[PDB]
Amino acid sequence: AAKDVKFGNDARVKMLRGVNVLADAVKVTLGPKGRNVVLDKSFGAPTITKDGVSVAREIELEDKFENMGAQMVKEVASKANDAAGDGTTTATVLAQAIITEGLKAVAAGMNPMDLKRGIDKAVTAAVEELKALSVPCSDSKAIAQVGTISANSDETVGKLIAEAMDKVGKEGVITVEDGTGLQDELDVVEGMQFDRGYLSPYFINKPETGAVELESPFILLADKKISNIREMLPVLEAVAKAGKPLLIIAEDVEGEALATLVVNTMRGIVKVAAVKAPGFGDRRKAMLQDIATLTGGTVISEEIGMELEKATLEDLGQAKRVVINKDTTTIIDGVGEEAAIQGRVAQIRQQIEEATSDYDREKLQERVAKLAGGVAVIKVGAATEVEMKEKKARVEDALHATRAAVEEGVVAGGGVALIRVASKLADLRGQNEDQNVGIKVALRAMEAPLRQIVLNCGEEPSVVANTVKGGDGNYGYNAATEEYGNMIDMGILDPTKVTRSALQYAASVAGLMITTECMVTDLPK
Amino acid sequence: AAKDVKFGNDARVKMLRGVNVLADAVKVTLGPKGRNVVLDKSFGAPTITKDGVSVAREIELEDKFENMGAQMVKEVASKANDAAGDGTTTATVLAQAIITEGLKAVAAGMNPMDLKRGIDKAVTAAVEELKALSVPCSDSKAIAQVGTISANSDETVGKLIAEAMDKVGKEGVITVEDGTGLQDELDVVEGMQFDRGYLSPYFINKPETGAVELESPFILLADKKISNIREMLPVLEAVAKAGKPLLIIAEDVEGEALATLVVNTMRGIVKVAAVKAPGFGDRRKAMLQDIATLTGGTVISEEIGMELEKATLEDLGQAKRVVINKDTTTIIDGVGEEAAIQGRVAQIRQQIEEATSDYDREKLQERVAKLAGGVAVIKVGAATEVEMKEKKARVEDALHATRAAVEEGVVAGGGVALIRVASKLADLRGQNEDQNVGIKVALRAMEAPLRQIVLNCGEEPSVVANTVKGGDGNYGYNAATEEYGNMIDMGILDPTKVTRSALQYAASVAGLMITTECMVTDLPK
Amino acid sequence: AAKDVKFGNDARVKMLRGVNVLADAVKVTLGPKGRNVVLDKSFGAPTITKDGVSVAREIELEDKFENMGAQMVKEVASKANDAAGDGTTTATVLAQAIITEGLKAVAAGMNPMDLKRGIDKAVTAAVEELKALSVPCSDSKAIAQVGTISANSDETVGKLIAEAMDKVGKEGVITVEDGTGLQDELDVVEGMQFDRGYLSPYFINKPETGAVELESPFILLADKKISNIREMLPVLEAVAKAGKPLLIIAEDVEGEALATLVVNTMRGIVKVAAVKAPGFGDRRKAMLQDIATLTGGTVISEEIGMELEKATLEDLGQAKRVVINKDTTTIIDGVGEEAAIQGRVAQIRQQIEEATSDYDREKLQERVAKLAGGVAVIKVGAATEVEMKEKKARVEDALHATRAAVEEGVVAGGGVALIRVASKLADLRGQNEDQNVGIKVALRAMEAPLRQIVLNCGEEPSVVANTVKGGDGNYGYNAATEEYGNMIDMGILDPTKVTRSALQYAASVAGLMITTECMVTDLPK
Ligand SMILES: Nc1ncnc2c1ncn2[C@@H]1O[C@H](COP(=O)(O)OP(=O)(O)OP(O)(O)=S)[C@@H](O)[C@H]1O
Ligand SMILES: Nc1ncnc2c1ncn2[C@@H]1O[C@H](COP(=O)(O)OP(=O)(O)OP(O)(O)=S)[C@@H](O)[C@H]1O
Ligand SMILES: Nc1ncnc2c1ncn2[C@@H]1O[C@H](COP(=O)(O)OP(=O)(O)OP(O)(O)=S)[C@@H](O)[C@H]1O
Repeated sequence: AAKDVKFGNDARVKMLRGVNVLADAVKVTLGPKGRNVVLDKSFGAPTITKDGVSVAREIELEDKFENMGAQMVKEVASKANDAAGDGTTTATVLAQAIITEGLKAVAAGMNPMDLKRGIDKAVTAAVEELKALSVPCSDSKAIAQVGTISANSDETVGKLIAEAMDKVGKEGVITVEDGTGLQDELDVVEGMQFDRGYLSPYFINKPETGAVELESPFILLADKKISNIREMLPVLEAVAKAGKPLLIIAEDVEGEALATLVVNTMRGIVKVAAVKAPGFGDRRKAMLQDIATLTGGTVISEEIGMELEKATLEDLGQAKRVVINKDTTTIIDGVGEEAAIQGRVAQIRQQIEEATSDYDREKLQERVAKLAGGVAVIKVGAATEVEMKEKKARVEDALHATRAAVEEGVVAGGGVALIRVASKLADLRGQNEDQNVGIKVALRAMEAPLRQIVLNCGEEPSVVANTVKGGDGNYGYNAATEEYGNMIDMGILDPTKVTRSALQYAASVAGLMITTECMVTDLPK
Repeated sequence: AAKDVKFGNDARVKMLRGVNVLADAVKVTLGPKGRNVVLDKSFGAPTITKDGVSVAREIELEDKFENMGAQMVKEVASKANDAAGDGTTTATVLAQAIITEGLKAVAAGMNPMDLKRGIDKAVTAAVEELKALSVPCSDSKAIAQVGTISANSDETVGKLIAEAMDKVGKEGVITVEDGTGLQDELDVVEGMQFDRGYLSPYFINKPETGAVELESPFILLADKKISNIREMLPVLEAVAKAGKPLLIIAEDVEGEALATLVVNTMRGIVKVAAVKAPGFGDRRKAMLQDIATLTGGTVISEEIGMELEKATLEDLGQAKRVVINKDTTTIIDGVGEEAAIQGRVAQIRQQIEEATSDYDREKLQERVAKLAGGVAVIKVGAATEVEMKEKKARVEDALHATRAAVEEGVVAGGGVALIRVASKLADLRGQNEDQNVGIKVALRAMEAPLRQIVLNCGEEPSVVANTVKGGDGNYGYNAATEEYGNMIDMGILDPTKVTRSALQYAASVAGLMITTECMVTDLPK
Repeated sequence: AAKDVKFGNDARVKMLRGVNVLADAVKVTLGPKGRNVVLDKSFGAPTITKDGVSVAREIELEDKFENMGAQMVKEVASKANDAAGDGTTTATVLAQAIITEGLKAVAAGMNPMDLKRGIDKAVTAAVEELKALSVPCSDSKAIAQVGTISANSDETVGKLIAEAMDKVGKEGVITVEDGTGLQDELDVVEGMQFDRGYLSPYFINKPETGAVELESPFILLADKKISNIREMLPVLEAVAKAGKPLLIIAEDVEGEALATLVVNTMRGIVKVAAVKAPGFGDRRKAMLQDIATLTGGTVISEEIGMELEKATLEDLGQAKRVVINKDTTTIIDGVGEEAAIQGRVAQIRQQIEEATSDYDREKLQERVAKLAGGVAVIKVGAATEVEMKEKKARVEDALHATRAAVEEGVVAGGGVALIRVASKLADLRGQNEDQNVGIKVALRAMEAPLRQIVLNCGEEPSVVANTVKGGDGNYGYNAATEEYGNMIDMGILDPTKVTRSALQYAASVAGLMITTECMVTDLPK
C-alpha cells in the first residue's frame, strides 16, 4: 500500500525518540538494584519483572518511525542475548549512549561515515584490549565461583556445574531437568548436540522457556526434501496409534508442510517437531548416519531409493528425551546399541587417520568428540516444585554464564571492564576530526553501564564513575553493598564474552543507525 | 500491538489513584460497623454486601495504568485471603496506607530502594513481635470461643468444631455437609487430603463457593501425562452409560485436554473435573497407591504397561462424595475395603521404621497420619434450607478462622495487635535517614486498620487510636458496643496467622510498587 | 508590564533565527555584484539600495526574541562601521557564520565558555596575522589608487585626496564642500579637530548625512555645567536677532536643557546645536582657550566668575562654517586673528619644551599639531547639482577608506585576506577539544565573505574558495571581471583596519552571544 517516506534529520529524531523510550524502559532494570518494571497482562494481574529481556520484548510504539527504531535496537539486543546468553540491558544501554551521542554529533554537522569509522576503530581497539584484560577461568575453582555468582550466590549449583564440566570435558554438553529426589545427582549418557533451530516458533510447547521437551519420542531421519503431506501420513498414523511424541530430521521442510504441522500441533493429536538437518553434504549424511546409530533409526534418502511412505515404527529411531533450543538441538540416551556407537566412533577415527584436508579432519575430530563424549545430565534436588522450577532456572542461567566464561574468559564486572579499557584507550586517534569525535563518543559511551548501575543504586553516577576511573586495576564500585573494593575479590564477575558481544553489537547498531537518512513505512491507519 | 509507556512520577501517581479507588471501595466495609456496598447485577436487582472480597473482586477501572495498579493490590489481597482465610480488607487497608506514605516520601526525593529496605526491616521485626504477642489456642475452650466469634456469635458451631477437633486431631481434616434432621451430628470416616488445585476455573459448578461437589463419583487413577483424548474416550462412554460424575487424578493434562474437558462440561453430558497429582516421583506413586487402596482403584502407568484405553468401570475407584477446594482435594469414604486400608497403613509404618532420611521419614509420617486419621464430617442441622445455607457458610468460615488460630495462635483483635506492635517497635532505626523514614512509614501504616474501623463506627479515629495507644496490654476499642475494654474479655480475637499474612503481603506489594518506574500497557482503544 | 523569560536552548534558537533573518537581508548586498534590496517608504515609491547600512538600519522583527538577536548583531555591525567606515556587511557575514557554527556546536553539547575562549584565541592570532600581511600605504601612488578604487574608479578624487594629504600631513584632517566652479579647488585654512559627538540625534538637520551644517555661525564657549534655561535666554535672543544658527561648547548639558534645545530647533526660530566639551581638566581649559583664540570667543567659567547671562555678541566667537559628526567635530576658519593663533602656538610650544611628563607632552604636541596644521577643504567641481551630491559622497567615502588604509595599512581585498590568514593559522590548537572546535569554527567562518561574494556573482562558492585557497600570496577571484588574478595588480584593495575591525567585532558579538543562557523580554502585546 501507500508508504510515508521521512528522510533527513526528522527521520533521525524519530529514531532517537524510539531508542530513548526502549532504552529507558529496559535500562531501569539494570544491575542488582534494578528497579522493578510492571508489564500489563491482558487477563489477570500485571507481571512484575526486573528481567530486561521481558520488558524489551513487550515494547512496541504507536507511531511507526520511532517504533521501528526501537525494534532495531530490540532486535540487535536480542541478538546479543543469543550470542552470549546474557548482557541484554548492558547492550541496550551502550546502544542508547552511542546513538544519542552520535546523532547529536551528526546534527552538529559532522560526517556520519567518518563517525561510523571512528566508532568502529574505537570498538575493535576496545575489544582487543578487553581480550588483554581477560582472566582465564579454566580452573574448577573459578568455575564454581562464577556458577555461584550467576545463580544468586548458591554454592551447590556452582559445585554441580564444576563436576559436570570435569566429567564431560571443557567443551562438552550439559543439560538440566528436574529430579525425583531431594539430592542432586550427576550421570553421563550418550547424546548429541548440533546447532540447528526450530523451523517455526509455534513448535514451542513451553513459551516461557523457548524450547520443547519430548519425553521418550520417536525421531525421524530423512535426507530428502519434504515435498508433499502424503509422504508422512503413514508415520503420522503410526505415531497417533502409539500416543507418543515425535521428532523430524529433514534436509528442509516446505512452507506447506509448515502449515500442516502447525495445524496438527494446534489440533494436539500429534506432538510433532521438525528441525533443519545438521552439517552439509556428505558430512551431513555421515552425521545423519551417526544419529541413526545413536537412536537405532535409519536414514531415508531418495538416492538410496527408500521413501518416507515406506516407514515402519521399527525403522524410526528413539531417545529418552530431546530439547530444541532456538538454535540448537540435543537428544539424550539414544536407544541404539552402544556397541554400534563404539564401532561408528572407531570408523570415524580411522577416517580421521586417513584424513589429509585440515578442515575435513577438524569436522571428523569434532564428530568423534560429540559422538564419544555424549551429554552430561543434571537433576535438581529439593522438596517442593516451586523451588524445583526456580533452582532449575538458576542452574540454566548459571550454566550459560559459566560456559560463556570458559569460552573466552572473565573480567571484573560491574561495568568497570569497560571503564578500564576506555581509560586505556584515551590516546586513540583517527584520521581526522570527525573520526576523533566518533572515537571519543564510543569511549564516553562505554562508561554508560556503570553510570546506570550507580543511578539505579541512587548514588550520584558522576562521583562514583570518577572515583572508579581514578582507581586502577579491578578497583570498582559494589552496587549490592555500596562499598568500593577489588571487584574480583568480592566475586562480582562478568564473562568477557558477554561484555564483548554486547559492546560489539551496540557499536554495530549505532553505526548502522548513524548513517541512515530515508525511512519508508506504511501510512498511519 | 502498540503499547503506551509511562515511566517516572506519572506512573506512580496513576498507580496511587488506582490503589486509592480500590482501597476506598473495599475499606468502607471493614469491621463490624462496615457500611454496605452495592454492586451491579447484569440481570435483576443489584447485590448488597459488606464482604470485602466481593467488592474487591468486582473492581477494575477504565484507564489502564490505575486499573493495573488496582489489579496488583487486588491480587496480593486475594493471595492473603488464600493464605489465611480472612483479613482481605485489613491487607488492602495496610497496603493503601503504606503505598500512600511511601509514594509521598518518594516524591520527596528519598531513595526508593532504601525505603523498601526500611519497610522490610520494620515488617520483619513486626512479624517476630506478633509471634511474641501470640497466645496459644490449644485449649478446646478458646477453640469454641473463636468458633463462636467467627460465626456471628453462635455457640453451637463452636461446640461442634471443638468436638470434631478433639475427635480427629489438631491438624486433622474437617469438612461440613448438609444434614437431614434438625439435630447436629458428627461422624468420622476414612478419607484423604492433598494440596492441589483445579486445572481450570470452568470446572466450578458452584461459583459462589469456589469448588465442586460430586455425589458418589468415579475417580480415574493415572500416573502419566494426558496426550490424547482417545486415551479416555472409552472412559467417557462408560461414565456416560453410568450417568454419574467422574474425577481425574493424573500427573498432568495438556491444553487440548483442558479444552476438551471444558467443552464436555459445558455440554453437560459428562461432569468431569481434573486435578494435578500430589507428591513427586516415587512418593507421588506411593500416595497414588494409597488412593488406589482408599477408592479401590488401580494405578495406571505406562512404565507398568497399563494404558488408559483399556479402562473398565471395575478398575475405577469410587467415593461417596468429593470436594476439591481451589488449592486442595478431599475424598470421603473411599469405597475400597477397609482391610487393605490398615494393611497399607501398617506397610507405610514399617517403611517409617526402616526410614533413615529425615524428610522422607516426615513424608511417610504425614502419609500414615492422613491415611489413618481420615476426615471429619459435620452435617449442619436446622429446620429450613435458607438457614441450612447460611449456617453451612458460618461453619465454613468459623472452621477457617479456628484452624488458622490453631496453626499459629491468637492475638487481641480489632486492629489493636498492630497498634501494640507498632508502639513496641517505636525505637527501631535503620542504617540511614531513608531507611528510618521507611520504618516510620510502616509503623504509622500499622495503625490504619483500627483507625478505619473507628471511622466506620463514626467516631473520631485519631482520638480512639490515641486512647488505645495510651493503654497497654490488650486494652482496645470494642467497635460493636462502642466502649473500651480488654479486647480478649469480650472475645474479639484475631488469629495471629491472618494478621501476620495480611501485614506481610501488604509490605511485599508496597515494596514492589514503591520501586516501580515503567508501566507498559496497550493503547486506550 | 510583565516580562516573558526564555532561557536555555530555545533562547539560542530564537536568537539564531533573528540573526539569520538580518544576516540574509544584509548579506545579499555584499560585493560588487551585490543584488538590489528594496525597502519600504511610508509615502511614495520604495527606495532601492545595495548599501548594507541602509538595509540593516530598517530591519526589526515582529517576534521579540528574534528582534533582540537581530538588534545585537546590528549594533555590533554599526559599531564596526563607526570604527573604520566600510565593512558592515563583512562584519555581519562573519558574525552570522560564527554564530551559526558556534550555536550548532553548543547544541552538540560542547562547553560554551571554552568555545568562546577558542574563538578569541583564533581571532587574536588572526589579527596579528593581518598585521603581518599588511602592506604600508604611505606612498602617494597607492593613496591615489585606493582613493580611485573606493570612489567607483574615479582617478580625479584620488588625485585630489593625495594632494590634500600631502599639503596638510599624514595624520591631518580632511574636509569636503561644494565649489562654484566646475574645476576642483583645494585650500588649507586654520581650523580645529576634537572628538565629541552630538548630545541628541535630533540636532541633525540632514538625516541622510548624519551631521549638521552651520554656515557662518556664532560659537559659544563655556566651561560650566548647564543648570537652567535662563542662563542662555539672552544669547538666544541675540542670535534670534542675528537670524543665524548657533553652536554651544559646554562642559555638559542635562535632560531639561537638551529637551528645550530640541523644542527650540523643532520650532525653527533658533537652529541651535550643542556638543560636549573635549578632553578633560586643565587640558580641556587650555584647548578651550585655544578655541577662544581660534574664533575670537571667550571662555565663560564660574571659577573666573563670569556668567552665561552676561554674554554679548562680541564675546561670542565665529567661524565661516562648522560640521558636527556622530563622534567628531571640526570648525573651519575661526575669525580669530592669525597673529593670536601663532602666539598661542608658540606658547604651547614652550609648554612642550618645559614639559617633563610624557603623556602631558603628548597632549601638548597634538594640541600644537591641530593648532598649526589646520584643516583641508576640497571643493568638488562639476556641472550639475546631482553630480555635485554624488561626487561629494564619493569623495567622503573614498576619504574614509584612504585614511583607514593610511592608519594601519592595506591587504589584498576581495575576502582573500581572511582566506590567507585562515590557511596560515590552520595548525593553531587550544587547550582541549572544545577550544579546538571553537578555533576551527572561527577559521571556517573566516571564509564566509569570499563565499558570499562568489555566491552573489552566481558562481559555485565552494569551487572558487577552493581555488583561492590553493593559490598563495594575493591570488584570488575578481568578482567584477569573474577571473582570477593578483588582487594588488587588479586594484581590489581593502584597508587592513576595515577588515580587522569587522573580524574583531564579529568575534566579540559571537562570543557574547554563544555564552548567553537567559533572555528576558516584554510580553507580546
Ligand atoms: N552486585 C553487583 N554489583 C555490581 N555489578 C554487578 C553486581 N551483580 C552483577 N553485576 C554486573 O552486572 C552486569 C550484568 O548486568 P545485570 O543486569 O546486573 O545482570 P544480568 O543478568 O546480565 O542482566 P542483563 O539484563 O542481561 S545486563 C555484569 O557486568 C555484572 O558483573
Ligand atoms: N466487635 C468488634 N470490635 C472491634 N473489632 C472487631 C469486632 N469484630 C470484629 N472486629 C475486627 O474487624 C476485622 C474484621 O474485618 P472484616 O470486615 O471481616 O474483613 P477482614 O476480616 O479484614 O477480611 P474478610 O475477607 O472480609 S473476613 C478484624 O480485624 C476483627 O478483629
Ligand atoms: N572587484 C572586486 N572583486 C572582488 N571583491 C571586491 C571587488 N570590489 C570590492 N570587493 C570587495 O567587496 C567588499 C565590499 O563590500 P560592500 O558591499 O561595500 O559592503 P562593505 O564594504 O562590507 O561595508 P559597507 O558599509 O556596505 S561599504 C569588500 O570586501 C571588497 O574588498
